[PDB]
Amino acid sequence: MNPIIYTTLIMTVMSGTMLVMISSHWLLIWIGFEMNLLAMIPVLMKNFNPRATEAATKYFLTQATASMMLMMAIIINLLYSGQWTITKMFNPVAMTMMTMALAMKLGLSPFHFWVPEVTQGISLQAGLLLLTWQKLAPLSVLCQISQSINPNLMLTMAMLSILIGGWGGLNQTQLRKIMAYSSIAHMGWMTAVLPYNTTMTILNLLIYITMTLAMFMLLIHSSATTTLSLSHTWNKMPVITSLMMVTLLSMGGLPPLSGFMPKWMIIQEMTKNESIIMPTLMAMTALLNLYFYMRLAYSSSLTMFPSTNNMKMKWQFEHTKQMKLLPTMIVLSTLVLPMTPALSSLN
Amino acid sequence: MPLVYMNIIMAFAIALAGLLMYRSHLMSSLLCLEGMMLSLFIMSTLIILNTHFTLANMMPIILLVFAACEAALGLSLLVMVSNTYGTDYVQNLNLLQC
Amino acid sequence: PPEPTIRLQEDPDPEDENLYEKNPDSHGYDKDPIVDLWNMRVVFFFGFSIVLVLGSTFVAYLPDYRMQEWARREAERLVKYREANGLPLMESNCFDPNKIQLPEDED
Amino acid sequence: PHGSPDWLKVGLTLGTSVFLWIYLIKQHKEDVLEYKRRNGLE
Amino acid sequence: ARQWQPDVEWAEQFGGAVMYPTKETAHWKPPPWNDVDPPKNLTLNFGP
Amino acid sequence: SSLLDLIWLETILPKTTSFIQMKMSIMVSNQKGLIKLYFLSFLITIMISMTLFN
Amino acid sequence: MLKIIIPTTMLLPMTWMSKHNMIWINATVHSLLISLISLSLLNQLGENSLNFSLTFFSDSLSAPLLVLTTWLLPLMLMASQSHLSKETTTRKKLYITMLILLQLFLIMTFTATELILFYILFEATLVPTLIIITRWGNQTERLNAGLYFLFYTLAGSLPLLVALVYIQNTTGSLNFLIIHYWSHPLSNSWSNIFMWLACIMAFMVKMPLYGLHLWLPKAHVEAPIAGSMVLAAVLLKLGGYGMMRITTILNPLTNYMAYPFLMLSMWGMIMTSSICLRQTDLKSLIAYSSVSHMALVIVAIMIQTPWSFMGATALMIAHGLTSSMLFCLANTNYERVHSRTMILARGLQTLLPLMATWWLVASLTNLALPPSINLIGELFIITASFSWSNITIILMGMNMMITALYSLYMLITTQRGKYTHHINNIKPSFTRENALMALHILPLLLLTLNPKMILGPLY
Amino acid sequence: AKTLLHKYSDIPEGTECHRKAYASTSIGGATGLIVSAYSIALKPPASFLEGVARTGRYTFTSAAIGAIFGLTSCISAQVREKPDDPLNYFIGGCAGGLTLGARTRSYGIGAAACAYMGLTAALVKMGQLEGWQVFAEPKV
Amino acid sequence: LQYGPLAFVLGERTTRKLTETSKVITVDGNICSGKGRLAREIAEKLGLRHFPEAGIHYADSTTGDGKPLDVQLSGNCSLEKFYDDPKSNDGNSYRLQSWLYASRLLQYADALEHLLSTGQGVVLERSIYSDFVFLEAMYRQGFIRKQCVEHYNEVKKVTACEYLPPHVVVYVDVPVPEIQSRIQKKGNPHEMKITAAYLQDIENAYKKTFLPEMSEKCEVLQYSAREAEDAEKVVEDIEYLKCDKGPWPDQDDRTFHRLRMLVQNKLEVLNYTTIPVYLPEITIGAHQSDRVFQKFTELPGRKYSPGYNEDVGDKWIWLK
Ligand SMILES: CCCCCCCCCCCCCCCCC[C@@H](O)O[C@H](CO[C@H](O)CCCCCCCCCCCCCCC)COP(=O)(O)OCC[N+](C)(C)C
Ligand SMILES: CCCCCCCCCCCCCCCCC[C@@H](O)O[C@H](CO[C@H](O)CCCCCCCCCCCCCCC)COP(=O)(O)OCC[N+](C)(C)C
Ligand SMILES: CCCCCCCC/C=C\CCCCCCCC(=O)O[C@H](COC(=O)CCCCCCC/C=C/CCCCCCCC)COP(=O)(O)OCCN
Ligand SMILES: Nc1ncnc2c1ncn2[C@@H]1O[C@H](COP(=O)(O)OP(=O)(O)O)[C@@H](O)[C@H]1O
Repeated sequence: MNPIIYTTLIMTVMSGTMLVMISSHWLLIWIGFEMNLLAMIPVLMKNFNPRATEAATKYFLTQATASMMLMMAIIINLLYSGQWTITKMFNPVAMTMMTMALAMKLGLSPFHFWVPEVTQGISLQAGLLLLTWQKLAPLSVLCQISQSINPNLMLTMAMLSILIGGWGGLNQTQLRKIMAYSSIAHMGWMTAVLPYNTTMTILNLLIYITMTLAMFMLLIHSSATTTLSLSHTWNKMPVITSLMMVTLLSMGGLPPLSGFMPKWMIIQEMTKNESIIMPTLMAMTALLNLYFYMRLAYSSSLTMFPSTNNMKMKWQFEHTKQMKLLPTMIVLSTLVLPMTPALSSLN
Repeated sequence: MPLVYMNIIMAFAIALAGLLMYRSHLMSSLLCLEGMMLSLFIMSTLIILNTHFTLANMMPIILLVFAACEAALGLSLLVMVSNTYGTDYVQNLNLLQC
Repeated sequence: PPEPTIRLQEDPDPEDENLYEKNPDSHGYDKDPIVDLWNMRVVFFFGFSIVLVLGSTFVAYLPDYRMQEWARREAERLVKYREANGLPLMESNCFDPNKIQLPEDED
Repeated sequence: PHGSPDWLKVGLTLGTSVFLWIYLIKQHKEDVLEYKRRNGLE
Repeated sequence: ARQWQPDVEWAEQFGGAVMYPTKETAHWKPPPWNDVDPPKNLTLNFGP
Repeated sequence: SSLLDLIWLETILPKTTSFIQMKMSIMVSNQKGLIKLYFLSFLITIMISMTLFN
Repeated sequence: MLKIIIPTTMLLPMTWMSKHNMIWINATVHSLLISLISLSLLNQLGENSLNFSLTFFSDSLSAPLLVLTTWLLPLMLMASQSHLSKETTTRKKLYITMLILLQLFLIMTFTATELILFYILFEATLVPTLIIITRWGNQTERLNAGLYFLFYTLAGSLPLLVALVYIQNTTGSLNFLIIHYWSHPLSNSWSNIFMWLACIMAFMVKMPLYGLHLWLPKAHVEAPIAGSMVLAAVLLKLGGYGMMRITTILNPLTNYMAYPFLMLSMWGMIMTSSICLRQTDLKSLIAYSSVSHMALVIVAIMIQTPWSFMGATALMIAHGLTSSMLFCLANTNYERVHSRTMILARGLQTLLPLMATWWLVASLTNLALPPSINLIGELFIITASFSWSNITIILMGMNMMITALYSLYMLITTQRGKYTHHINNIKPSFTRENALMALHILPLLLLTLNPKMILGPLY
Repeated sequence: AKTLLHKYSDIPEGTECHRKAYASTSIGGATGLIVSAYSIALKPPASFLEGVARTGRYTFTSAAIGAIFGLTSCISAQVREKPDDPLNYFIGGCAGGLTLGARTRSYGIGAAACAYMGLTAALVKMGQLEGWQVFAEPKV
Repeated sequence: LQYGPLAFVLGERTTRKLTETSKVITVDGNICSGKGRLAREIAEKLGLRHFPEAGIHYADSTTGDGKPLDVQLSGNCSLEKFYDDPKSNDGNSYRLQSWLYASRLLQYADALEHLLSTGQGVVLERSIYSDFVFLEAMYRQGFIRKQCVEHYNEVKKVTACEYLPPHVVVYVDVPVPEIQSRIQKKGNPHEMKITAAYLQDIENAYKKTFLPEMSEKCEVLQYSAREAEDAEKVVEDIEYLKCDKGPWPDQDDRTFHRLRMLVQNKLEVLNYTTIPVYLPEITIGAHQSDRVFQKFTELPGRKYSPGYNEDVGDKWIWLK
């Protein structure tokens, strides 16, 4: 599309998210969600093809259903108490409806089915935007009402999301579906600490956003969407493969990388609340995410796959466009463990 | 909470279930979504009028406008899908899979 | 079946290279004789001459921070004192019973 | 391609670095003095 | 005398639509290299 | 050497773990991509949450 | 403690700014110098410890391990100089970087005043070893070996993090000094039993305990020579050091908790020693011998007596040195034959007499011939186990006899008999290999003159 | 809901074998019905009749598992005269596991079931005894 | 200011640069035809820019210095070996075909970039279109296998679905006996070995599979050897025809912006030429790939970016 139109649509998406984040009236939060949904579709459908159209219509259906459920929860809350402010929910039924709507917006299990297909359909830039920016508003809404959530339902869907992501990432060869399942697992990790501490949720969100930005920018730099296509990256730009391997190790939670910070802090916080079994199961399940990260690293950088003859022309050319902040994102997603006590800033 | 509110909530639940069934015909999915927003409009209007909360007489109008805009967006998406496949059948959207 | 029976264009497996053939007195460190000889010299010197000898001598002459002869002298003076005064050497109780307040059972 | 050292960008980068360093040092000195004034050390 | 590196037969394990192929997923095909699938004027008779 | 080490110890932890995880991965990821079944499951899930958590 | 840490960190820029043909010389010289600095730490007191700061301390249990870790790097560089000849300068620098990072992680692990820092570094050691195994490995099973090595360790050590955070939430501290001074008994409870298991299993899996030792043969056989050296010498002792540090809070629960592990180790030393008798690979045989020795060390730690602890420390040091030397000898044979099979190259004493002398000395030291420190640790642990129960002597004697049997079997099969006729590429042994063996073997016979340096804090 | 849990838990461990067996059967039937609902939703095999056959098979299998577990555990607790002992739950749980193996007609799943259900039942009994929480409330 | 979204936003519109003269033109002829002379003549009379036919080392002439690189570092194939042994066991024929197709794709992208950036038209020899005639002839003669042509078809579809076809295609028609006589007169010993069946298959492919397909979306001028000698009539036919059937009139400023972003960034142009499909003729082992890439990195001005090579003589490196 026209660059002016694209910039306006991106600004509208961001302004809808900010409207959700800064408003204190439930109707304004709903309006922000509607504005974000309205401006999101052309971004996903920027490169016109049947796959993008199918992904866009699936995303539209899911988000419209979630918004309708959220509106119903708001109306029930208003019925049982003449309040519009985002505070304690005031009703057991209203809270359940709202939690399911926000889980559907976030993609938490069992409402995860749309994320892998929407990510596969859209391009890598739309996938980056969808998996990074489209998590801020629902998570902020969940944080604002964290004192109302029933811990059983939140913990159940969090553990389900972790298990589903771990199991579903094992079966994928497409990189975008791998990233989608990783996002589902990380969402499950994020929502398992909302009943106890929202600062841990925000810290995990920041770390995951940095890691996902680094990974998607690396994937865009080496234009590969399949495992075998990424297996050709060493023959042209081995530094990109080495950085990608380090980032993958970080995303698996291996210390002393940055990705070890959120799991460590969440486990410690959950143990402070006399919860022992769930962190153990969560780490055991994150082992699966680490396994398929290791498989990707094996196929990418730790071994050398066969190449083709036509790579000799690619050897002669350099990337016309260089993405700013890629170096900063890699460093932030790799080497910030010693700066852990900085989380007291209420990030 | 009297019986009229229960009837409207039952209508909303029926519309949501009908949306979640998907026999076929994505147009029926859009119809179920619009039935849901209509039920929301009715029940919110009843709540607002019963309690004499003057300033929320705006809100049903805003809800209607936004939901109709979403309806137009969904109709455009359905038209594009139909032009791609020749029909609005749900089962034709199987290119992307888990 | 006109296939070439070749899976791909691959370099042949190279034959291992003897360091002695192109350079006798090879020392097995490097293919360049000068860098090889200096690597041998630095390894031999800094290991055997420096560490293995000087550090061994340093460890041999470490001062007694573990306090062995001090314990010997303390034990000698205590046994001299106790034998002379009729005290029965070592005492069974490590702490004097006067300073322990046992809890009365009254069972 | 064929490019000379872009003196405009180099000048802006060096100026930004120097300005940031001087502002940081001034901020630190002001913080130290104002801390001392509040707690009555010096 | 040479370090082993993956060959075509090894690399073909990761070329399918999904890992661990099954009977049900045996017919699945990878998506096209570019994410574009093939696409695969009325007449009016104004008589008397 | 063989019976214990190369067979049964290998069967107990690693092979069993790999088999179970692969089977669960196959079960989870074997979805045809039809929104019919997905939203039917969503309806089933929504009903369960309402009646089992309150 | 920073006087050791900072030079090890400066090893990295020195390596990366070195000339293309001067990386090995500079790395070896500065690693040897760093090792000399480490020697000062050995001076130890009979009192508490060498508490340098709030972050790091040294002890007579940590000092020999630190000295061995610092001493191992020049030997690993010497061993790796050969097979990396046809490698690009950047990749050789990356290999040296991996070795330096592993040394730094081990050095910070062994001091580690606080337990979460110990866990963080104890897990940080996992990455460079994995990269070394799965990148510079010859065979195609290196990937599976690395997967086994990673996942066994992580499955073992993930509950340890939960146990540690729970312990800090309850007690309030994880500093080892406060933990030791404020220790309290553990009541016989199911929760305490599972806490004991979570505290113990992470170190058990890395010993390796019998039945959980599957990863070790794969990782040792598929690793390059430097990786095998470090894995056999230092990485196995991390579990023993952790158990020695953590068994202070597990009392009196350990008295009955130890039985399953004691039985497993006592029978598994016999099992692995017997496995060594029927082995067609040198590296696998050496790995299984390592498993037997570490099982006996597990027995020593579980008995939890002063003689047990002294013997365990001495045996850890001696086994590290001996296993490193044996792996180096096997690699020298492999780089000539490229087979890694015992029965192929035979009668090498006729062709390489001095290397045969090195083989004999290494086998005698592995056989625990007196007055080597190997037998010092072996005998102390045997006496402690006999005091624990007089019936252990049967298993200990069986293990000793089988150990001598397979050690001399390995010596005789490769060094004696008639040379293989069709093998004609067996060149004279280089000065580098001979110096490597000498620098492996001389410290053992020098340490047997001052055994108190390796007998630990309970001496 | 939690009604089935209350009906099962209110019975003493060493008494009323039939009541415990019936409660376990009800819980197993509910679990099997939920699993069947998910299986039907995610995978419509061929038709209505084959689907209801699948539902009945799953429900009967789960109910039999629960009934065997409850009966065996309660009889073990009664006969051994040592209530509040996880060994009884171990034995009953993998009696249920062995019945699963028999229903599926393969020995390997039966042995794996005895292992992984006896340990699970013993863990649940231990958690009841020591008061472990799976879904902890936010204390701090 | 390199072209991008900002340039399009502020001033850069390439529709104003079109002056009815752009008219990308492609000339096609059988081996040893007079098309090269004819194409060159058209470029000079119309004021357009001539593009010599892309060979093995076309990409070498556009990067770094114009000097070609070694054969093992660029192309890994030779036409002389194809002429001598068309059925070579090392799969040289299909490697040659694929490398030539990739070179033609790069040249077409360069020509499109020049036309969209300056407005001056270009004249091309055999382009990505009609490059399949050599593939068809080689397959019919048994020089290549069927999997090779399947791979060629896949790559050709995925690559050529993103560009505009030429406005005018000019064909010079020469009989096979006459062109064989021209080959004999040429004097090249390797070219002497071309059989008549190969030329006949080439010729059959051009008329049968290329002329009607370009007749449906372009404008065709079938010319013979005699009437192609005078370029005045060719040029007159060029101006007389008006293009109104192709996709070019349907384009606008936004499509031109997209195409201009596509033609630059040649790494995106050549993206799908290295798809991970393993045919023995073109797949290369890991060890050979590593060795050849390390040799390529050791080329004088190829280790770093073009402006960051001190060995060439680039100065002020520490401030660029
Ligand atoms: C080859 C043919 C023969 C030629 C050689 C002939 C000569 C034979 C001599 C060789 C051995 C014969 C035995 C003679 C022993 C006398 C020396 C002995 O007395 O010194 C020992 C001293 O030796 C050292 O203590 C031990 C050596 C240090 C070992 C450290 C290793 C060096 C660092 C290398 C890296 C470390 C790797 C392993 C990590 C732990 C013990 O002394 P000690 O009774 O106690 O007190 C010393 C004197 N005081 C009282 C003033 C304090
Ligand atoms: C596979 C290769 C080796 C891996 C490592 C294996 C080592 C792990 C083994 C764990 C050690 C033992 C665990 C618990 C020991 C406590 C003693 C207890 O088991 O004995 C009796 C316990 O009785 C019964 O055993 C109850 C438990 C029955 C359920 C346990 C399952 C039995 C076999 C499971 C083995 C599976 C191991 C591998 C897991 C994957 C004592 O009766 P009681 O006085 O009442 O209980 C005393 C404890 N109190 C005081 C806290 C109450
Ligand atoms: C090589 C693979 C080995 C893998 C490790 C195997 C053993 C793992 C150890 C058990 C896992 C959980 C560790 C417990 C974490 C420490 C916390 C703790 O001790 O507190 C206990 C918590 O104890 C538990 O909750 C334990 C529950 C166990 C659930 C997880 C089961 C995992 C598998 C258990 C069986 C296998 C264990 C041995 C394996 C043998 C080797 C394979 C008390 O909790 P509170 O409620 O606060 O206090 C009680 C008073 N109100
Ligand atoms: N698809 C192809 N395959 C192999 N060789 C080709 C192909 N296309 C062109 N060539 C070679 O490129 C050379 C130049 O083409 P040609 O038109 O015959 O000569 P000229 O450029 O002098 O007119 C010729 O030797 C021809 O064989």
